Amino acid sequence: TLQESDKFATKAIHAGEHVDVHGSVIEPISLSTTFKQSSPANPIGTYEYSRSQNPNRENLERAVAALENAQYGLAFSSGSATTATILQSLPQGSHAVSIGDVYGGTHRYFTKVANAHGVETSFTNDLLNDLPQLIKENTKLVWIETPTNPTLKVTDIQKVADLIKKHAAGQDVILVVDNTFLSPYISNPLNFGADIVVHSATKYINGHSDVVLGVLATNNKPLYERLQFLQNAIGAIPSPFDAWLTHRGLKTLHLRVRQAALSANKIAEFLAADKENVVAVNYPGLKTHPNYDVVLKQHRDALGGGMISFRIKGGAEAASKFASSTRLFTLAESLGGIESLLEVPAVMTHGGIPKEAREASGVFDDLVRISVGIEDTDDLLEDIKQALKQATN
Amino acid sequence: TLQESDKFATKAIHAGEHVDVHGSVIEPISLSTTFKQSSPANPIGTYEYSRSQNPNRENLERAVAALENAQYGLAFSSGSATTATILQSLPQGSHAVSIGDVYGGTHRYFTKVANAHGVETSFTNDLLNDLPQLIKENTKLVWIETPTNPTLKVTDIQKVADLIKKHAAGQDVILVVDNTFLSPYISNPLNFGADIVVHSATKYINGHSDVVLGVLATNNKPLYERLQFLQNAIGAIPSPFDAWLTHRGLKTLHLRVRQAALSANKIAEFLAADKENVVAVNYPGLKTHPNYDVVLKQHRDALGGGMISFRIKGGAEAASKFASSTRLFTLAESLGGIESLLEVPAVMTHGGIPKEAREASGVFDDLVRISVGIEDTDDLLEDIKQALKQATN
Amino acid sequence: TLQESDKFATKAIHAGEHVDVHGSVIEPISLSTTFKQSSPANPIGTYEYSRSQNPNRENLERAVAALENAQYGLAFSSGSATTATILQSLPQGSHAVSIGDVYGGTHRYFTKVANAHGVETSFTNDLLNDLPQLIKENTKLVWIETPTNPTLKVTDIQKVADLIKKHAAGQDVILVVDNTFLSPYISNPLNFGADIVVHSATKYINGHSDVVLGVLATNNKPLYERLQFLQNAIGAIPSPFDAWLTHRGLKTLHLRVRQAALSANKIAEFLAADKENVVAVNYPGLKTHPNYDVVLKQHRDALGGGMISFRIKGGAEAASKFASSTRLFTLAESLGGIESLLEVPAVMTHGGIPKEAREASGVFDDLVRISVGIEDTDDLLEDIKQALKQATN
Amino acid sequence: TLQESDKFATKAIHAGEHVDVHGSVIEPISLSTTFKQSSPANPIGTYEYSRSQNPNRENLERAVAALENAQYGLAFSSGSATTATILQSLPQGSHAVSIGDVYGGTHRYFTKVANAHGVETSFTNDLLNDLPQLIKENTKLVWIETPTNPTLKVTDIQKVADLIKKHAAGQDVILVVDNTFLSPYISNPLNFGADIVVHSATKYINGHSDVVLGVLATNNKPLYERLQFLQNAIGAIPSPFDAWLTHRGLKTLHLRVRQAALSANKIAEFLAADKENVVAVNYPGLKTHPNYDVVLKQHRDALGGGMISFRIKGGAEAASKFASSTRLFTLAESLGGIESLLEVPAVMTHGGIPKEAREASGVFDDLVRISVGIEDTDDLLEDIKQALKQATN
Ligand SMILES: *Cc1c(COP(=O)(O)O)cnc(C)c1O
Ligand SMILES: *Cc1c(COP(=O)(O)O)cnc(C)c1O
Ligand SMILES: *Cc1c(COP(=O)(O)O)cnc(C)c1O
Ligand SMILES: *Cc1c(COP(=O)(O)O)cnc(C)c1O
Repeated sequence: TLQESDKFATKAIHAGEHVDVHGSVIEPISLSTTFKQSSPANPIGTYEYSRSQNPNRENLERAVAALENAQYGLAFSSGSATTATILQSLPQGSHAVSIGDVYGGTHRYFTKVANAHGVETSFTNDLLNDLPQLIKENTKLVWIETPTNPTLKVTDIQKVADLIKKHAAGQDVILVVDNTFLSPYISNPLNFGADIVVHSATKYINGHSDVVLGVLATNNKPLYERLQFLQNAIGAIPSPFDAWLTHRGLKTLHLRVRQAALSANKIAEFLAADKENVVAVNYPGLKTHPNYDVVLKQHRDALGGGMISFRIKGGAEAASKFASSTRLFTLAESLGGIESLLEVPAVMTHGGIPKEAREASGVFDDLVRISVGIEDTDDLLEDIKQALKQATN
Repeated sequence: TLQESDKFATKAIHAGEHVDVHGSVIEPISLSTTFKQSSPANPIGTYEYSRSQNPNRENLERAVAALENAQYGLAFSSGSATTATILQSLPQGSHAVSIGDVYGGTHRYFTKVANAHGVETSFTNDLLNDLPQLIKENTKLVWIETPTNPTLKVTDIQKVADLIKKHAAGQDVILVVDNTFLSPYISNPLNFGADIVVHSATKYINGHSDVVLGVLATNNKPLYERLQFLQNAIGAIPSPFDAWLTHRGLKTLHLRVRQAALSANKIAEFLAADKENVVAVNYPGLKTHPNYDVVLKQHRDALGGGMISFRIKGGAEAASKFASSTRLFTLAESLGGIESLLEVPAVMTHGGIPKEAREASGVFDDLVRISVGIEDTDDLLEDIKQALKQATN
Repeated sequence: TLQESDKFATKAIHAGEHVDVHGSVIEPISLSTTFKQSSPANPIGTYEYSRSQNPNRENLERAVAALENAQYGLAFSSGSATTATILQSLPQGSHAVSIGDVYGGTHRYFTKVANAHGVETSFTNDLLNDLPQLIKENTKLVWIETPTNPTLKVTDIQKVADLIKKHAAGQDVILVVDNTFLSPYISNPLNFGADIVVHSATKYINGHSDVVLGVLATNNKPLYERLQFLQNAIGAIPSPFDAWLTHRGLKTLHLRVRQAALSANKIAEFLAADKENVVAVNYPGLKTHPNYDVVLKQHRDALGGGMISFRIKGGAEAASKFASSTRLFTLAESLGGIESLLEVPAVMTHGGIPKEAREASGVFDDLVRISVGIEDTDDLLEDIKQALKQATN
Repeated sequence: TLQESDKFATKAIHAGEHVDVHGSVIEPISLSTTFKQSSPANPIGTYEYSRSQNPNRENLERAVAALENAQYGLAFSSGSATTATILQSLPQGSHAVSIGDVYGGTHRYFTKVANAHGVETSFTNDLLNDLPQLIKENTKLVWIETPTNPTLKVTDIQKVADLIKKHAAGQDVILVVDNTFLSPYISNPLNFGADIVVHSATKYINGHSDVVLGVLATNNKPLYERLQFLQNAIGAIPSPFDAWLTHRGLKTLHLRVRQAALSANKIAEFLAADKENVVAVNYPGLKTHPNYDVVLKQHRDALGGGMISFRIKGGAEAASKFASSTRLFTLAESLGGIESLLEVPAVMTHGGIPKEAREASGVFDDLVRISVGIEDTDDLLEDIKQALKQATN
């Protein structure tokens, strides 16, 4: 096979194909540390040392770039190490801006590599209105997590990309978009003036919950050589095994996301018709979504994704309740898995954060977050129903 | 089993034991991303998210700590990520000192995390004499690679710890020892006034070269909690698979290192009587070793390790010769491999470092560096011989 | 989760659930050979010896049985060893009947286990008409490969089941149906008076062609107990890894096959309207299929499967041509791969069998066989076209 | 590397080397089902189909054969599958002979492929005295389990090979010897007139208790080609992963087996000087062993192995007691593991066999059988002591 501007599905199946003399339709698992060489100076095949590069990683990387309509890609130990290679690629003592509704990741990473006080950070909700007033103070990074977790607030990647060129032209301010929740299938941030697309491969891409891997894609060659250097040097790289496993699960990503999203929409609509036991509902798929205009311009076919957020006509109990009365959806952490899961950001995730903010940024104390899996739609829909009542009673 | 201050070998086999309701003698490979929870608040068992912690990694770490006579252990994606995690725990804008004869590692990591010019670095040969004059200039770390590659100079970990307490008491200067080549079986730096022990697990712990992973061990609960935070936050973590494989590999570590040492020594004694074709020989196990006194106070039973370094009765050729004529020792990089290898630091390794230094630090141009594996001693002894002449001829 | 007569998709996700005290959502890979015991008599948990039974294999077996709407399942090293265990459970020196359009598998296995001349074998095309005439001569087995490779002739599993109770009631003649190409999703032979369903898990269940493993399922307890005995005594079992990897791969079986089918169906009808370059088309999904009456009664939603067989308006070349000119369809062997493949049964497969037969059973010398993967539909449809011409010219 | 009649440890580390253009010092895991082809006729590399052959198996096979001082090797799903292929390779309606003290393996297998009543089987204890009288009755196979499990009775492979040439010249009676318990290291049955060496690689070869794989070796090219035939046709093949994991355990076979043996010997002497609490003790390494003369001619350095067997100065309780009072040894089935194990053949193993026999073959009801691992020797010795008293009190 040899792609030539085929469709997404065709690309998932063959992008990042491999090189085998034997003729293996399937890629082998190369865990080899080192490789023999023709002359001391240079190898008996493009590979010299695993960490520097190995076939499984390299190939998973070529695949994620393509799927992400990007020229380049790099896999790391996790999503956290990926965000972190980015932050440490920043000139010493810099500043970065990011949406509020973010994983504690930024909090963490942003700060750590900001050893003692290194990389400044000014969290900001509503990106398009405070970015100009904030765009400087040493800024060099703009971090957007398109659909926020759990509120699900979509952001206009283009309006941001522009607003930057405007309020900070000449100072190399790169824009990074976290595209984990939608996944390469639903959207491609680079196609909207984004310098780097970052994913937590643990979720959708691998999609089977058995690999903690992260990846980034960029069309900017220099920004990609720097970032790869840090990779080769700080060594927060992925295991040939995890890459290969992830590479394998991404081949059904288009299939798994399509299904996962239809179902989500069919579940949101249901919860958005029950004026009774359902207070608010969050799902970028609903035409009533606050930024549905962006959905239609960044989301393929306007798929809402697999995440749905909603608050019931009750309180913390009903929610903590729903989280258990459930039979098919499994209470836990994480998401984007092959199996349905549901979590209450407030308690589970957003812990060390006073209810003070868990009302402001959106994280309502009585909010139930859910990750739609690929189980039968009706078996799941009917299940959400069967659980509302329980909570109510 | 339940260890109770048993012997190294017993600990290698039962430290880091696992829990399994099915009563498995062998620890299963857990790749799950998440774990179910009884109540939104907390899990149906001690684990919540694989990156935060998972059975395979955690057991590996208890095992490594055990063998290192240490209370705590942490595993990461690689040696380089382990050194990294340590330098980024240092307060912003800090300095460190380290023996000259080091892997490019320090240079790299030390600088990278010293974003632009962050973590200072003053390399120094002969630690015990220039350390007091250097102990400041912003120093917070002293890095020691006990057996220097490839000169094989041994450093007294105690004298350095003491010297530190003297010329810089009151400044939390932590001492880290890279104990990779010797491995936990041959030495335990914590027992000599070292605050952290580092291992690139690929060489001898895993011992089969089929895994890139690194770990550290400490007795200091605070330093361990900080380091663990960065572990969870930057996410430069190992794959439950590479961790489980490495743990599997660790179980024959006492056997594998013991052998590799008896043979290295019996080989060193051979090259140490051939006054003809042998210029010099470097093996910490020879009673004629410069710091043999330190070998005696820090090396179990005085084993020298499996790394011999020697200079033949000729030059660049005779070495580049040997490096090939050999039948049993395989020309490449790396080491600590189960299989016998051989490398010429100068070329293969220390590249972009002008001959100027490659005669300074000790990295002689006509020096042959070998890594004794586990084949038959005599088969190996005899091969080294049949190899001298080739070179000669 | 705990299924309760849910839909296929839900079963595929939750059938064969595992048990683990750490509450992992994903089943761990258990490779362990043995299990600890409380007392000499019996284990500290349901398992005693891996080959006798281990969690990964057991859970897959339940999973497969469920998706196959059956009470029992058994996994072996391969399709072939699955067929053997069966043939070798037949009373010494017996006879069996099977549709001609069969893999060489029957040939081999049936023969081998028929040591020297043990298990008789009377291949017979057109089952329903000569089965009464051959039902005896020592028969004890009738082997149906529902969609014949490659002709794609569908057989009525009921009509045969009945015929048998007729021309041989009172002689335990077991009906075995190979349900590999269609897979549990498209059909369930048990629901049609079949004693055993077989699958070569390599193609569609594991799906990603990275595992050789076979399984069967039956509702018959005795037959299952004998078979399971041979399994434990000959030991032709798969490895816990191969089992887990297959299990992982089945979780998207419904998404994968449903797709491959709609695509296969859309590429048939195209090929089935080009009266010009297309002679005949073979796709159980066309309402013009010889046994489309049987397709409607046995195939779910009337899916045709992902196997299309057709003959262009030319000869050998044009076919061998097509098998190359194609860009998206990868020329090779096997099939039911995640990726589109095409083969010419005659050459590639049906070798050591004279053109004599290769015009009889239907294996036409100018017949193009293709397996539909999960690449984009139009990319593939458009590609078949792009291929027809090349061959033409 | 290129072996040239080097020593066992050298062959262990290099026999079975692989082919990689890249130059991997470490053999990669090839799971690929298939391989591409130069021309429809023959591939683009000596491999065409995984089953017919794949690198990981083949390389394993080469290594085992080499360690077994043999020309040929063949791996299978299990020891059982390996015994199975051998029995089904026999001419329809044959007879075999094997030592009484055997694993239910002959029993099951010998009988199964002996469909209904196919391959005869006359179990005999004391081989050299009843072999002439039984040698016929249709016999074609003579199965010898050198050290019997668990009495630990040694048999003279030469006396029996000879005895066969005398009482049955001309009838191709092949002699197979189960070399599992001693392993390639301690003995090489072919060098003693044996036509086939069988091993359960689950035990000492892989030796980490995470793989069920069996392998045989023979110098007889015709017997090897028939047997490989059945292999390819029945499909009871090992997986690429299990072969790879095993090959990786075999690299320390000589170090592990060397240690397990010294320990078991030092433990047997202890139990053979405790006139008080130890009735009898079975260990082929004690000069007082009934067949010590054979030991000294078949066993390397006269190593007794890792399996001891003994009866305590009490009865059934004292034993069941011992089997639990132990801290370091682990009560379970199996053996040859890296970690110590202990079992009571009577109950655990030999269940469905009336006490009647369990006093005949020697499987005394008050007999404790132990599998010495590689933990420290004194820790284990001191642990056996500490447990005799427990059983006593
Ligand atoms: C889960 C998640 C992460 C964490 O990824 P790791 O690979 O687990 O570090 C980061 N970002 C988002 C948006 C996530 O949902
Ligand atoms: C090989 C080596 C390392 C490198 O470890 P990685 O896991 O590959 O980063 C570190 N230290 C020493 C002393 C080594 O020899
Ligand atoms: C490929 C195939 C087989 C072979 O299966 P193995 O797992 O290689 O033994 C058997 N049956 C069908 C119908 C196949 O398509
Ligand atoms: C354990 C054992 C077997 C069984 O091997 P499998 O690989 O489980 O079939 C056969 N023979 C002996 C002598 C054993 O010790």
